[PDB]
Amino acid sequence: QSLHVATPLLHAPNLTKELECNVFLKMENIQPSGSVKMRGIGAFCYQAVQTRGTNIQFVCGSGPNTVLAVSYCARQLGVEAIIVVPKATNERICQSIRTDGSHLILYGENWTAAEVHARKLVRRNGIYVPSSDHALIWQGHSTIVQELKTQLNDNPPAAIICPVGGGGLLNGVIMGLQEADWKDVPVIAVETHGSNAFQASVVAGELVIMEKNNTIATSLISKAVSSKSLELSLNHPVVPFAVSDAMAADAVRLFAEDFKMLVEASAGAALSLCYTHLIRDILPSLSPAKDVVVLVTGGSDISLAHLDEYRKKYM
Ligand SMILES: *Cc1c(COP(=O)(O)O)cnc(C)c1O
Repeated sequence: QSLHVATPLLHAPNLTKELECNVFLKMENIQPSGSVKMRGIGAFCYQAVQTRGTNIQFVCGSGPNTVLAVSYCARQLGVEAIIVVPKATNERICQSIRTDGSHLILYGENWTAAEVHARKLVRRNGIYVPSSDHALIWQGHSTIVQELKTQLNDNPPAAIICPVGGGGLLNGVIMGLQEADWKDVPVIAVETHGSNAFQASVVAGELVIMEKNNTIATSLISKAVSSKSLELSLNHPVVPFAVSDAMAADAVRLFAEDFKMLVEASAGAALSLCYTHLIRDILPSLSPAKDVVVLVTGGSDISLAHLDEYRKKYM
Protein backbone atom coordinates (compact mmCIF):
# COMPACT_ATOMS: atom_id res chain seq x y z
CA GLN A 1 0.00 0.00 0.00
CA SER A 2 2.08 2.94 1.29
CA LEU A 3 5.33 3.90 3.00
CA HIS A 4 3.88 6.84 4.98
CA VAL A 5 1.80 6.53 8.14
CA ALA A 6 -1.38 8.17 9.35
CA THR A 7 -0.39 11.07 11.59
CA PRO A 8 -2.04 12.74 14.61
CA LEU A 9 -4.27 15.79 14.31
CA LEU A 10 -3.55 17.64 17.57
CA HIS A 11 -5.72 20.30 19.15
CA ALA A 12 -3.79 23.41 20.15
CA PRO A 13 -5.68 24.70 23.21
CA ASN A 14 -3.59 27.77 24.11
CA LEU A 15 -3.75 28.91 20.49
CA THR A 16 -7.47 28.17 20.26
CA LYS A 17 -8.05 30.39 23.31
CA GLU A 18 -5.81 33.19 22.01
CA LEU A 19 -7.28 33.19 18.49
CA GLU A 20 -10.94 32.62 19.41
CA CYS A 21 -10.92 29.82 16.82
CA ASN A 22 -10.20 26.07 16.93
CA VAL A 23 -6.63 25.35 15.82
CA PHE A 24 -5.67 21.83 14.80
CA LEU A 25 -2.13 20.75 13.96
CA LYS A 26 -1.52 17.98 11.40
CA MET A 27 1.73 16.41 12.67
CA GLU A 28 3.87 15.29 9.69
CA ASN A 29 7.05 15.28 11.84
CA ILE A 30 5.84 11.81 12.93
CA GLN A 31 6.32 10.36 9.41
CA PRO A 32 9.16 7.93 8.83
CA SER A 33 12.17 10.07 7.84
CA GLY A 34 10.73 13.04 9.81
CA SER A 35 8.65 15.04 7.33
CA VAL A 36 5.64 15.25 5.00
CA LYS A 37 7.98 14.19 2.13
CA MET A 38 7.31 10.62 3.17
CA ARG A 39 3.81 10.94 1.56
CA GLY A 40 4.77 12.38 -1.84
CA ILE A 41 8.24 10.85 -2.11
CA GLY A 42 6.98 7.51 -0.72
CA ALA A 43 4.40 7.33 -3.50
CA PHE A 44 6.93 8.15 -6.23
CA CYS A 45 9.49 5.62 -4.95
CA TYR A 46 6.92 2.84 -4.42
CA GLN A 47 5.56 3.26 -7.95
CA ALA A 48 9.06 3.42 -9.45
CA VAL A 49 9.86 0.02 -7.95
CA GLN A 50 6.47 -1.45 -9.01
CA THR A 51 7.19 -0.42 -12.60
CA ARG A 52 10.98 -0.73 -12.94
CA GLY A 53 11.94 -3.41 -10.37
CA THR A 54 14.60 -3.45 -7.69
CA ASN A 55 17.72 -3.15 -9.89
CA ILE A 56 17.21 0.59 -10.25
CA GLN A 57 19.14 3.29 -8.43
CA PHE A 58 17.31 6.22 -6.90
CA VAL A 59 19.31 9.45 -7.29
CA CYS A 60 18.52 12.58 -5.31
CA GLY A 61 20.05 15.93 -4.35
CA SER A 62 16.74 17.86 -4.08
CA GLY A 63 16.65 19.17 -0.51
CA PRO A 64 17.18 17.84 3.00
CA ASN A 65 13.83 16.19 3.58
CA THR A 66 13.62 14.78 0.08
CA VAL A 67 16.99 13.03 0.37
CA LEU A 68 16.03 11.64 3.78
CA ALA A 69 12.73 10.26 2.40
CA VAL A 70 14.49 8.74 -0.63
CA SER A 71 17.15 7.14 1.66
CA TYR A 72 14.44 5.66 3.88
CA CYS A 73 12.33 4.36 0.94
CA ALA A 74 15.33 2.83 -0.81
CA ARG A 75 16.18 0.84 2.33
CA GLN A 76 12.50 -0.28 2.75
CA LEU A 77 12.20 -1.21 -0.94
CA GLY A 78 15.62 -2.94 -1.17
CA VAL A 79 16.96 -0.54 -3.82
CA GLU A 80 20.25 1.34 -4.29
CA ALA A 81 20.22 5.08 -3.52
CA ILE A 82 22.77 7.69 -4.56
CA ILE A 83 22.34 10.81 -2.44
CA VAL A 84 24.07 14.21 -2.84
CA VAL A 85 24.04 16.82 -0.05
CA PRO A 86 25.83 20.22 0.17
CA LYS A 87 29.38 20.29 1.51
CA ALA A 88 28.33 21.70 4.91
CA THR A 89 25.25 19.51 5.67
CA ASN A 90 23.92 18.84 9.21
CA GLU A 91 25.81 15.81 10.49
CA ARG A 92 22.77 13.83 11.66
CA ILE A 93 21.29 14.14 8.20
CA CYS A 94 24.54 12.60 6.88
CA GLN A 95 24.55 9.86 9.52
CA SER A 96 20.93 8.91 8.82
CA ILE A 97 21.66 8.56 5.12
CA ARG A 98 24.75 6.40 5.76
CA THR A 99 22.89 4.24 8.30
CA ASP A 100 20.20 3.57 5.65
CA GLY A 101 22.97 2.17 3.42
CA SER A 102 22.74 4.93 0.80
CA HIS A 103 25.79 6.13 -1.10
CA LEU A 104 26.42 9.61 0.16
CA ILE A 105 28.27 12.29 -1.82
CA LEU A 106 29.10 15.71 -0.35
CA TYR A 107 28.99 18.39 -3.02
CA GLY A 108 27.92 22.01 -3.53
CA GLU A 109 27.51 25.27 -1.60
CA ASN A 110 23.72 24.79 -1.30
CA TRP A 111 20.84 22.44 -2.19
CA THR A 112 20.42 23.86 -5.68
CA ALA A 113 24.04 22.92 -6.46
CA ALA A 114 23.58 19.46 -4.85
CA GLU A 115 20.59 18.91 -7.14
CA VAL A 116 22.53 20.06 -10.23
CA HIS A 117 25.33 17.63 -9.39
CA ALA A 118 22.98 14.76 -8.52
CA ARG A 119 21.23 15.14 -11.87
CA LYS A 120 24.51 14.41 -13.70
CA LEU A 121 24.88 11.09 -11.80
CA VAL A 122 21.83 9.42 -13.27
CA ARG A 123 22.84 6.39 -15.36
CA ARG A 124 20.82 4.09 -17.68
CA ASN A 125 18.82 2.44 -14.85
CA GLY A 126 18.89 5.39 -12.46
CA ILE A 127 15.83 7.45 -11.61
CA TYR A 128 16.06 11.03 -10.38
CA VAL A 129 13.64 11.82 -7.53
CA PRO A 130 12.40 15.38 -7.68
CA SER A 131 11.20 17.14 -4.51
CA SER A 132 7.89 18.57 -5.79
CA ASP A 133 7.05 18.59 -9.50
CA HIS A 134 5.62 15.16 -10.38
CA ALA A 135 2.16 13.71 -10.60
CA LEU A 136 3.07 10.84 -8.25
CA ILE A 137 4.27 13.24 -5.56
CA TRP A 138 0.99 15.19 -5.70
CA GLN A 139 -1.00 11.97 -5.51
CA GLY A 140 1.07 10.86 -2.50
CA HIS A 141 0.62 14.18 -0.73
CA SER A 142 -3.13 14.16 -1.40
CA THR A 143 -3.44 11.35 1.16
CA ILE A 144 -3.15 14.06 3.86
CA VAL A 145 -6.67 15.33 3.02
CA GLN A 146 -8.34 11.91 3.13
CA GLU A 147 -6.95 11.63 6.67
CA LEU A 148 -8.06 15.17 7.57
CA LYS A 149 -11.63 14.47 6.40
CA THR A 150 -11.90 11.52 8.77
CA GLN A 151 -10.17 13.25 11.68
CA LEU A 152 -12.42 16.32 11.37
CA ASN A 153 -15.59 14.18 11.14
CA ASP A 154 -16.34 15.41 7.60
CA ASN A 155 -16.60 19.04 8.83
CA PRO A 156 -14.77 21.26 6.30
CA PRO A 157 -12.41 23.62 8.09
CA ALA A 158 -12.38 27.38 7.59
CA ALA A 159 -8.84 27.10 6.20
CA ILE A 160 -5.83 24.86 5.71
CA ILE A 161 -2.45 26.57 6.12
CA CYS A 162 0.15 24.99 3.84
CA PRO A 163 3.86 25.89 3.44
CA VAL A 164 4.95 26.26 -0.25
CA GLY A 165 8.41 25.43 -1.71
CA GLY A 166 8.01 24.05 -5.24
CA GLY A 167 4.27 23.45 -4.77
CA GLY A 168 4.12 19.62 -4.53
CA LEU A 169 2.35 19.58 -1.16
CA LEU A 170 0.14 22.44 -2.22
CA ASN A 171 -0.94 20.51 -5.35
CA GLY A 172 -1.73 17.38 -3.34
CA VAL A 173 -3.75 19.42 -0.83
CA ILE A 174 -5.85 21.11 -3.52
CA MET A 175 -6.31 17.83 -5.42
CA GLY A 176 -7.26 16.03 -2.19
CA LEU A 177 -9.79 18.77 -1.38
CA GLN A 178 -11.45 18.39 -4.80
CA GLU A 179 -11.61 14.58 -4.33
CA ALA A 180 -13.11 15.04 -0.81
CA ASP A 181 -15.73 17.47 -2.21
CA TRP A 182 -14.23 20.27 -0.13
CA LYS A 183 -13.83 22.50 -3.11
CA ASP A 184 -14.61 25.65 -1.10
CA VAL A 185 -12.00 25.19 1.67
CA PRO A 186 -9.40 28.01 1.29
CA VAL A 187 -5.75 27.02 1.33
CA ILE A 188 -3.41 29.64 2.71
CA ALA A 189 -0.19 29.07 0.80
CA VAL A 190 2.68 30.36 2.94
CA GLU A 191 6.23 31.27 1.84
CA THR A 192 8.95 33.48 3.31
CA HIS A 193 9.88 36.79 1.67
CA GLY A 194 13.33 35.42 0.82
CA SER A 195 11.89 32.91 -1.69
CA ASN A 196 8.35 33.71 -2.79
CA ALA A 197 8.06 32.21 -6.31
CA PHE A 198 4.48 31.01 -5.82
CA GLN A 199 3.23 34.39 -4.60
CA ALA A 200 5.17 36.20 -7.37
CA SER A 201 3.87 33.77 -10.01
CA VAL A 202 0.22 34.30 -8.95
CA VAL A 203 0.74 38.08 -9.27
CA ALA A 204 2.37 37.75 -12.72
CA GLY A 205 0.07 35.02 -14.03
CA GLU A 206 3.19 33.16 -15.20
CA LEU A 207 6.11 31.21 -13.76
CA VAL A 208 8.58 33.59 -12.20
CA ILE A 209 12.20 32.35 -12.10
CA MET A 210 14.43 33.28 -9.15
CA GLU A 211 18.16 32.70 -8.65
CA LYS A 212 20.40 32.99 -5.53
CA ASN A 213 17.53 33.18 -3.04
CA ASN A 214 18.14 32.16 0.53
CA THR A 215 16.00 31.95 3.69
CA ILE A 216 16.18 29.98 6.95
CA ALA A 217 13.23 28.02 5.53
CA THR A 218 15.47 25.71 3.50
CA SER A 219 12.73 23.43 2.16
CA LEU A 220 10.80 26.42 0.79
CA ILE A 221 13.62 27.58 -1.50
CA SER A 222 12.69 26.94 -5.15
CA LYS A 223 13.82 28.58 -8.42
CA ALA A 224 10.25 28.25 -9.71
CA VAL A 225 6.92 26.85 -8.59
CA SER A 226 5.38 23.90 -10.48
CA SER A 227 3.21 24.88 -13.47
CA LYS A 228 0.47 22.72 -11.91
CA SER A 229 0.42 24.98 -8.82
CA LEU A 230 -0.41 28.09 -10.86
CA GLU A 231 -3.04 26.15 -12.83
CA LEU A 232 -4.78 24.85 -9.67
CA SER A 233 -4.59 28.33 -8.12
CA LEU A 234 -7.01 29.58 -10.83
CA ASN A 235 -9.69 26.95 -10.03
CA HIS A 236 -9.58 26.71 -6.21
CA PRO A 237 -9.55 29.36 -3.46
CA VAL A 238 -5.87 29.85 -2.63
CA VAL A 239 -4.44 32.77 -0.65
CA PRO A 240 -0.70 33.29 -1.21
CA PHE A 241 0.91 34.82 1.86
CA ALA A 242 4.51 35.60 2.78
CA VAL A 243 6.09 35.91 6.24
CA SER A 244 9.60 37.04 7.30
CA ASP A 245 12.43 34.77 8.49
CA ALA A 246 12.01 36.39 11.92
CA MET A 247 8.34 35.33 12.07
CA ALA A 248 9.19 31.78 10.97
CA ALA A 249 12.04 31.56 13.50
CA ASP A 250 9.86 32.82 16.33
CA ALA A 251 7.25 30.19 15.45
CA VAL A 252 9.85 27.39 15.62
CA ARG A 253 10.86 28.64 19.08
CA LEU A 254 7.23 28.92 20.27
CA PHE A 255 6.30 25.49 18.91
CA ALA A 256 9.32 23.93 20.68
CA GLU A 257 8.23 25.55 23.98
CA ASP A 258 4.50 24.73 23.57
CA PHE A 259 4.47 21.29 21.93
CA LYS A 260 8.03 20.09 22.81
CA MET A 261 8.82 19.40 19.15
CA LEU A 262 11.54 20.85 16.94
CA VAL A 263 10.37 21.66 13.44
CA GLU A 264 12.06 23.38 10.49
CA ALA A 265 11.51 27.06 9.74
CA SER A 266 9.58 25.79 6.69
CA ALA A 267 6.85 24.48 9.04
CA GLY A 268 7.48 27.48 11.25
CA ALA A 269 6.28 29.70 8.37
CA ALA A 270 2.81 28.10 8.49
CA LEU A 271 2.64 28.16 12.30
CA SER A 272 3.58 31.85 12.29
CA LEU A 273 0.16 32.84 10.94
CA CYS A 274 -1.34 31.52 14.17
CA TYR A 275 1.29 32.77 16.61
CA THR A 276 1.17 36.29 15.15
CA HIS A 277 -2.66 36.32 14.76
CA LEU A 278 -2.16 37.26 11.11
CA ILE A 279 -4.62 34.43 10.33
CA ARG A 280 -7.37 36.75 11.70
CA ASP A 281 -6.42 39.51 9.22
CA ILE A 282 -6.61 37.00 6.34
CA LEU A 283 -9.90 35.43 7.49
CA PRO A 284 -11.86 38.04 9.50
CA SER A 285 -14.86 35.68 9.92
CA LEU A 286 -13.04 33.24 12.24
CA SER A 287 -15.00 32.32 15.38
CA PRO A 288 -14.91 29.62 18.12
CA ALA A 289 -17.42 27.76 15.91
CA LYS A 290 -14.78 27.41 13.17
CA ASP A 291 -11.69 25.23 12.60
CA VAL A 292 -8.28 26.05 11.13
CA VAL A 293 -5.82 23.27 10.25
CA VAL A 294 -2.04 23.91 10.13
CA LEU A 295 0.08 21.39 8.22
CA VAL A 296 3.08 20.93 10.45
CA THR A 297 5.44 19.59 7.86
CA GLY A 298 8.25 18.62 10.25
CA GLY A 299 11.68 18.44 8.66
CA SER A 300 15.20 17.49 9.73
CA ASP A 301 17.07 20.73 8.89
CA ILE A 302 16.74 21.92 12.47
CA SER A 303 18.83 21.40 15.63
CA LEU A 304 19.63 22.95 19.00
CA ALA A 305 22.29 25.05 17.30
CA HIS A 306 19.61 26.38 14.86
CA LEU A 307 17.53 27.41 17.85
CA ASP A 308 20.55 29.12 19.43
CA GLU A 309 21.07 31.04 16.19
CA TYR A 310 17.40 31.93 15.72
CA ARG A 311 17.13 33.32 19.25
CA LYS A 312 20.30 35.48 18.84
CA LYS A 313 19.42 36.82 15.39
CA TYR A 314 15.63 37.35 15.25
CA MET A 315 14.25 37.80 18.77
C1 LIG B 1 8.68 19.75 1.02
C2 LIG B 1 8.42 20.50 2.26
C3 LIG B 1 7.43 21.61 2.30
C4 LIG B 1 6.63 22.04 1.06
O1 LIG B 1 7.34 21.63 -0.10
P1 LIG B 1 6.85 21.67 -1.64
O2 LIG B 1 8.18 21.75 -2.29
O3 LIG B 1 6.04 22.97 -1.87
O4 LIG B 1 6.10 20.42 -1.93
C5 LIG B 1 7.23 22.25 3.52
N1 LIG B 1 7.92 21.90 4.63
C6 LIG B 1 8.84 20.92 4.70
C7 LIG B 1 9.56 20.59 5.99
C8 LIG B 1 9.16 20.16 3.49
O5 LIG B 1 10.09 19.15 3.53
